[PDB]
Amino acid sequence: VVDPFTRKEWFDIKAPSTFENRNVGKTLVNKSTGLKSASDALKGRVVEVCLADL
RNA sequence: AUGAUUAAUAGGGACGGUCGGGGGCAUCAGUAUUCAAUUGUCAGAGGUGAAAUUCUUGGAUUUAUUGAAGACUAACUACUGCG
Repeated sequence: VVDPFTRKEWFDIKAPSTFENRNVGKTLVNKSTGLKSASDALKGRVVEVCLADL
């Protein structure tokens, strides 16, 4: 009764300059609300990507 | 002729370069195991020849991040080694 998919943004993942393809992909985060931010729910994530893609 | 038999493909001991998973463990680890904290998601997850006992909005199972305890040291591993 909530449909939680149409309340999220999309953020573009960026790789360091040591690699050449610096666009990895996109991810979803919830909205920022009262004493609940989107950044602190985002600052811990680890992305696994093949080095052949970078 | 002044006086000691060889130097055992017997044994012991010295020496030389090695060899080995041989003999307490100090930690250095380990894509894993029930557990703990946080995160996303929505209905089942186990388990079996079929099932049931069990756990499931207190969100199970799955997913991510970070931890803490826990034979051996998987694969390498063999008609191979050491005692």
